[PDB]
Amino acid sequence: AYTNSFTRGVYYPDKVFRSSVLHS
Amino acid sequence: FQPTYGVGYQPYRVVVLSFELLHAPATVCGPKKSTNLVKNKCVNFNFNG
Repeated sequence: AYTNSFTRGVYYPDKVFRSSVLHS
Repeated sequence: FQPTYGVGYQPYRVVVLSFELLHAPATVCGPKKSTNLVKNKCVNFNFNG
């Protein structure tokens, strides 16, 4: 069977803190 | 390997020290004396290199 992943599966790309920012 | 062979054929031991030089917290350091911490004053600083 198959299903929609929605918006799952984002993860922190690097071991750095950032805040209040839209990061590429 | 025989010691009679020319140096091109002779054995070399090789090591490769590989560094994970990351942002992540350091389990290895060069030998250096840590100072005490300071706050609210202009300072030169070094944390983990």
